[PDB]
Order: sequence, then structure tokens, then C-alpha cells
Amino acid sequence: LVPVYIYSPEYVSMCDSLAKIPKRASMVHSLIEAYALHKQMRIVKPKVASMEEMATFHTDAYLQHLQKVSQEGDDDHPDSIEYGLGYDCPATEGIFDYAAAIGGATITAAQCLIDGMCKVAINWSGGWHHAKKDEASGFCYLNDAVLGILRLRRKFERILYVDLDLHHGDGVEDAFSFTSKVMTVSLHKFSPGFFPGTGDVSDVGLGKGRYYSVNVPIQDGIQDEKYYQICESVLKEVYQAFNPKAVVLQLGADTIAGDPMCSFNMTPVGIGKCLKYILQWQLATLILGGGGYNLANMARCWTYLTGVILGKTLSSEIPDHEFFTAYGPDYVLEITPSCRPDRNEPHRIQQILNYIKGNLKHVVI
Ligand SMILES: CC(/C=C/C(=O)NO)=C\[C@@H](C)C(=O)c1ccc(N(C)C)cc1
Ligand SMILES: [K+]
Ligand SMILES: [K+]
Ligand SMILES: [Zn+2]
Repeated sequence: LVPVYIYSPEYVSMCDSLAKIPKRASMVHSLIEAYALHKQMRIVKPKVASMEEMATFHTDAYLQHLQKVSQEGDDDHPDSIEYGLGYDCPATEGIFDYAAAIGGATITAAQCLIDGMCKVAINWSGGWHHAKKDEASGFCYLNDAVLGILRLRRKFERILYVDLDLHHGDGVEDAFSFTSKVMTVSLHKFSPGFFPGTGDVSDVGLGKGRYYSVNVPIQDGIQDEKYYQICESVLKEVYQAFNPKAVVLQLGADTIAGDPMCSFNMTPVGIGKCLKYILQWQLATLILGGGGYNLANMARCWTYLTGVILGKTLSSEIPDHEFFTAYGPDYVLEITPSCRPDRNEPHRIQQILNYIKGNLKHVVI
């Protein structure tokens, strides 16, 4: 009925403690609260993930290792080499607790979807799609997206994962690569030297999971209109061929114009239209956050997207709240595209969509 919003003051504090950008969860929640959107959702206190719950995807050796180097901040452990710790993913003190809360918040939201508590569950602090079963990658130590999907596997036999982050959700695609129960769809920037380096259109999975992985390689400077047409064409084809019963959606904000990544040229409006097309499926939807390195932009994006889920049209003027001064110099909710060219050739885009049409033919047949 009413969208579940995963939040507790203790959870946000935990998320700000070891965040990449300081006060990541604070700003996003403070702005949502400022628009009084929390009063129209069902606020649910997240439960910290147990060792067994994480073990549904991650190996035991890896989990024990995190717990050991997290209590003292041992960034010099001789077993860290095996698990990808920790140059890109530092072995900072209390990192396992940080991952436990966020991992447990996605599972909690998934549990609300199972028990029929709602049709939509939101966790903006979640959605780290890079982590592997026994390896940390790209700031991700625990793949909370996979943990969420595995929780939904208790009720749903057809789960669709849609990744709209700037980067390819490799950790999630790799997790369900050998299965047809979960189809992963990832729209991302794909160029040599760009992280994580995988996710070409020819990457369709392995074994019995072949053709159940879908990748859309996109180039720099793409804007709302062209992006949506790509997203609509893929999701329409996938919905018919896969027939999902539940949806997990990762909405990273590193695609938005004004992000330090400086790749895609998106505004929250474009992603909003993508979210609308998925919401009208009337399926149990698990909304996750993701990447983003422009704090105020992330807040503007995810706050607007929360308004989309609720159907509310938000005021263009940023209301006075705790972090109001961070929204200079215009102090508005809208985000304007930068003056950069679109390097996506209309023929290559159509050529990719045709591959996907060809690959999904195998699924439906
Ligand atoms: C891991 C990642 C994003 C993942 C993501 O967004 N997953 O969703 C990006 C890495 C490769 C990167 O490009 C980078 C660039 C600059 C930088 N500093 C200037 C500190 C730190 C990292
Ligand atoms: K993506
Ligand atoms: K798959
Ligand atoms: Zn990203």
C-alpha cells in the first residue's frame, strides 16, 4: 500500500561514519524530511545483518576476515591480499559494522516486500553492486544488492535486477551469472580503462544463466531523452521475455550532470521517467541508492525520486533545513545538463538494442 522507507537515526549516523563523502546519509534524509516526504511513507527501523544472513552470498573465510581487520583497523593483514583488501577498499576500523548495517537494511526492506507490508521499499544508503563473494571491490565490502535479492528468493521465482548506476554492476551480474531465476540488467558507461571494465553487450551470462544477463554499454554525454528511450526499449523487451514477479532497482546518482565522474549528462527527471516505467508494472519493488560523488546532487536526485514514487510534485525551491547552505548558488531542486556533447551514435544504440532483442529471443523460447 504505502511505500516503506528504511530509516533510523542510528542507521544514518552509522552510514555517515565511514562514508566516502562525509554526511552522505544525513543530507539525503534531511532533505527528504524537509519536503515532509517521511510523513507519507512507512518508516521502518533497519535490523543489522547477522553473520548467517551475509553468508547466504559471501564465503565464511571472507566474512571472518573482515570482522578481524575491522575491530582494530588492521590494514596490514597478510590475508587481505586474497580478498581485495585494501587499497581501493581500505580496511578501516569499524568497516564490518558499517557494512552490516547497510547490508541489513536492504534485507530488512526485502523482508517487508515478502510479508506484503508494501509494494515499494526504499533504502538509499544501500546498493553497493561491486562486491564479490570473497572479494571487496570499488568501495564495496558487502554486496547488499545480492543479499536483498536472495531474501526475495524466498517468495519470488522471477526477480529482475535493474542497474542504472554509471558503473556496471559486475558483482551482482557475476553472483547470478549461472542462474535464470534472476535476470540482471545493467545500463552503464563502457570504455577502455573505465571501472570496472566489464559489461559489454556480448556478456550474457554463463551456463544455464546464459542470455539471462543483459548489458547496455553507453557512451559519454547521454541525456534524459535518449537514455529513457534506451531504457524503455530494453525494459519492455525484458518484461515480456522474462516476466518478472519482483524488481530490484539500483539508482546511482553518478550519472547526473555535475558529478565529478563527468561522464553521463543526466538529470533526475530522466531517471524519474525510467522509475515510472518500472513502477507501473505493479510489482514488489526494492529501491536502492548507489554511487554518487556530488553530495547535494545526490540529495536533489534521490529526494525528487522519492517524490516520483509518491507521485508528489515537489517545490522547485530548496526548503530551509540543516544543510541548506550546501545547495549554492541557485538553491533549487532542478539540475541542468552541462554543455557537453552526446557521443552516443544513434546507429550503435540501435545495434545494441537489436543484440538484446536477439538474446532475449532465447529466453522467451
Ligand atoms: C570505485 C569507483 C566507483 C564505483 C562506483 O561508483 N560504484 O557504484 C571509482 C574509482 C575507480 C574511480 O574512478 C575514482 C576516481 C577518483 C577517486 N578519487 C579522486 C579519490 C577515487 C576513485
Ligand atoms: K549500471
Ligand atoms: K542471470
Ligand atoms: Zn557508480
